[PDB]
Amino acid sequence: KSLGTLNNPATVQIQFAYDSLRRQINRMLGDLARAWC
Amino acid sequence: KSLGTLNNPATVQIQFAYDSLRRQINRMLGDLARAWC
Amino acid sequence: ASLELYSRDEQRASNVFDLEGIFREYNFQAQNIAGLRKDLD
Repeated sequence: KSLGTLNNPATVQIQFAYDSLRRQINRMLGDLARAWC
Repeated sequence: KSLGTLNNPATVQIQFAYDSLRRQINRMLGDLARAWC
Repeated sequence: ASLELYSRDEQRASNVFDLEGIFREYNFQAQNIAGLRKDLD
């Protein structure tokens, strides 16, 4: 038996771009919420 | 005749990442504009 | 999600000339002929 590797080396890099941009936006929202408080 | 399919299965997923992130940011801007009003 | 258009098997099966079929049968025929030509006991 074997694991079915797919020849798509782009899925991992697309996930990083979404994950990286998500982390920074959520931090900006937290900083803005504190100032409004 | 036939349609010229390109072996690039990554273009569709890149478009979703941009489209998904665009929808949420535009909704946050609308919520912030109401509060400022 | 992970998707792909053409798998490895699809690209392998898109060839008209089957090298494995051609050579395996050719060697089998020659080996059988060499048996009758020589002492096949």
